[PDB]
Amino acid sequence: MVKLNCRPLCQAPTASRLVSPPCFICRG
Amino acid sequence: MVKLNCRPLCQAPTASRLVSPPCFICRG
Amino acid sequence: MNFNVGVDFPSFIAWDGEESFPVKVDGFNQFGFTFKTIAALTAATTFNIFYHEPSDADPCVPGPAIRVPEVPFCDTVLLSEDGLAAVTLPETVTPDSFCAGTVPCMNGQWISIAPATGSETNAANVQITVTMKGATR
Amino acid sequence: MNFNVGVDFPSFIAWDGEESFPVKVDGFNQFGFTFKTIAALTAATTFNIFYHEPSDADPCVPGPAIRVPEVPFCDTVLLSEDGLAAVTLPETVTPDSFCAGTVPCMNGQWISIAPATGSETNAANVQITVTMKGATR
Amino acid sequence: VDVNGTSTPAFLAQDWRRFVTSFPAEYGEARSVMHQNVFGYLAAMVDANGRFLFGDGDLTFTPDLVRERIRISNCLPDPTEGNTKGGTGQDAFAAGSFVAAQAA
Amino acid sequence: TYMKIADYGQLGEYTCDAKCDAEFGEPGNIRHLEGKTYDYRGVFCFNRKNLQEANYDFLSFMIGAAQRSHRINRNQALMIGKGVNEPKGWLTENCFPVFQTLPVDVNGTSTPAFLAQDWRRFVTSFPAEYGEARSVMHQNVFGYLAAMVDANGRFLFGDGDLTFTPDLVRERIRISNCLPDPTEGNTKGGTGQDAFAAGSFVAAQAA
Repeated sequence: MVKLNCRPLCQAPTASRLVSPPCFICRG
Repeated sequence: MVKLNCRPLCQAPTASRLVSPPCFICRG
Repeated sequence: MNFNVGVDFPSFIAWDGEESFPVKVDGFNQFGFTFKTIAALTAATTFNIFYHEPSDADPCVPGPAIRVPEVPFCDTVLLSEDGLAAVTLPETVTPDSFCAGTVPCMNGQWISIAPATGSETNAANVQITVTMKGATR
Repeated sequence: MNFNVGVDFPSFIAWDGEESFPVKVDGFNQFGFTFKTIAALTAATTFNIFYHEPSDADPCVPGPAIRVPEVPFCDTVLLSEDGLAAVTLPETVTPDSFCAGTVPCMNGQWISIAPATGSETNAANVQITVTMKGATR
Repeated sequence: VDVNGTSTPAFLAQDWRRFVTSFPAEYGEARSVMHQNVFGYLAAMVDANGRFLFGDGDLTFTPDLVRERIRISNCLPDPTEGNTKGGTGQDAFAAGSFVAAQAA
Repeated sequence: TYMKIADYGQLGEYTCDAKCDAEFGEPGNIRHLEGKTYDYRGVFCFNRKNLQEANYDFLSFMIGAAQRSHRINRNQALMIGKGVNEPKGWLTENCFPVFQTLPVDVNGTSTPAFLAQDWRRFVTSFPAEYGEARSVMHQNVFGYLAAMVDANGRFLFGDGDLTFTPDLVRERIRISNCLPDPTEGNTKGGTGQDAFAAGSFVAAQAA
C-alpha cells in the first residue's frame, strides 16, 4: 500500500487578519 | 399506604440571558 | 460494563394501557412498582391494587380478584373509606419521570393493578410494570 | 418487610406485543431484558435490537432508529451477517418461565426492540421489559 | 427613565447613592440589606463612555462590606426576576419591586 | 458507588399553644448512586528487520507517543466526553446552568458581542455561600479582555502600559488552551463580517 507522504512548498502566506474588539459602549 | 417516590429522567436544557445595566442616559 | 441484570430483579408487565396482568410474586420475596406515563394527563388518576389465590382446578392459574387492605404505618392521618389500598398518580407529572411505590405487606401469590372506576380515560396514558428482588428458590 | 424497589432498579416496558417503546438508559449504567411469553408459540421467534440518538431539535426525544452492532467475545463462533444484535427466543418455551439477556456494549442514548421480519405474528404473544441499574443520572 | 419615547422603570447608581445618604443622621448609623444580585448590578454599571462607575479598570469591584455598611442575604425579593434576568433597556425591571432596605 | 443527600424536609411548623398534639412533617431523600470506569487500549505493529537495521530507536518514540496521546485524549474526553464508553464531560451534558449574552447594535444591524460588562457581571454572579470558585478561559479569550477600548480611545484595563498582565492566579483565573476559544484562532471578535458566531463557549467558573 503506497503511503503518500505530503509536503507544501509555499512557506506561510497565512495573513491571519488579526482583529481586536472595536469601540463597544452599551446595549441600550 | 403507598409512598410514591418520583424523579425526572432527562433534564431540560436551560438558557439564561445575562442582562446588564444599560449605558447611562440623562433624565431630561 | 453492564451485568445480566435480568437473571435477578426480573420485571413483568402489569398495566399495558388497557389490560391488567397477574404477575407471580410467589418465589420472589420483595417487590415494588414503577409508574411511567406516555403523554400528558388531564385530571388526577387512581388505581386499585388487588391479589388472587391459586385456583383449586390448578395451583398455577389465576383465580378471582380480591382487594388488599391497606395496613397503616405510624404517622397516618387519613384512611381510605373502605380501608383498601389505592395508589394515586398526582396531577402534573410530565411523561419523562418515573414514580415508585409498593404495598408494605404482601398477601396471596400474585399482584394485579387496575384503574379505579370513573378514572379509566387517563388510565390509557399510564404504563405500569413490576420488578422483583429475591429468589428463595 | 418488602423494600421499595421501584427506586433502586426501576423498570419500563419495551415491547408490549403491539408496538415498540424506547426506554431511556442514559442516567443508568447497566440494563437487561426479561422476556415473557403469554401463550403457546409456533416457531422460533427472533428480535432485532435498536439504539437511538438524541434528536438535534430536542435532546429529550428519540431520533432515528439505528441498529445496535453485534459484538462477539472469546468463544463466539457463529456470528451472523456483518454483526447486528438479534436475540432468538427458542421454541419449547411455555408460559410462567422467563428468560433474560442483555447486550455487552452499550451505545447511543436508549434502546428499542422490534420483532424481526418473519416473527411479527408470533411476537404478538410475548412481552419484553428492561430493568436499569443504579447509576448517578 | 425615558428611552426612545418609551418610559421604562430603571435603577441608576445615582439613585442608590442618593438613597443611602438620605438617612436622618440623628437616628444614628444604619446598615443596608439587599440580595446578592443587586450588588452585582451596581458593580457592573457603565457611563456613557464605556468605563465602569466603580473600580475603574480592575475587572472586579469588591470592597469590604463592613466599612461600606452593607449586609447581603440571598433570599430577599431579588429585584432581578430570575437569576440576573432583568435590567436591560426594554423588557426588564417590572415595577413595584423591592430593591434594598436600610435601618438602625 | 456513593450516596447523594437530595434534600431535607420540613418538620417544625409554627402552631398554636393550647393543643396537646403535633403534626407529622415529611421526610427527605437519600438517593444511593453508582458509577463505573472505562478502559483505554490499542495496538501497533513494527517490523523485525526494518526496526533492527534502522537509523535510530523507533520503539521508545512510540511509548512516548502513547503516553502523551493518552494524556491529551483523557483530558479532552474528561471535558467534552460523550457518555458512551467515555466519561461524561461537563461541557456537552448541559447539566451546568449556562448563561448567554444579548447582542449589540451596529449600523442598524445586531451582532453578538462580549462586552466588559459580562465578565464583571458573570464572575460576581455566583452564590457566595458555595465558597470561592476559580474560572477557566482560553488565552486568546483573555487577550480579548486586555485589548478593550472605551468610546474615546483609552484602554479599559491598565491605562497606559502597553500590557495588562494582572497576576491571574490572584483573581481566580487559570488559562488553558483546550477550550473552544470563541475567537476563531485569534480573529472572530469583530463588527462586520467577523460576527462572534453566537453560541460558542467563552468561559466557565466553578468550585
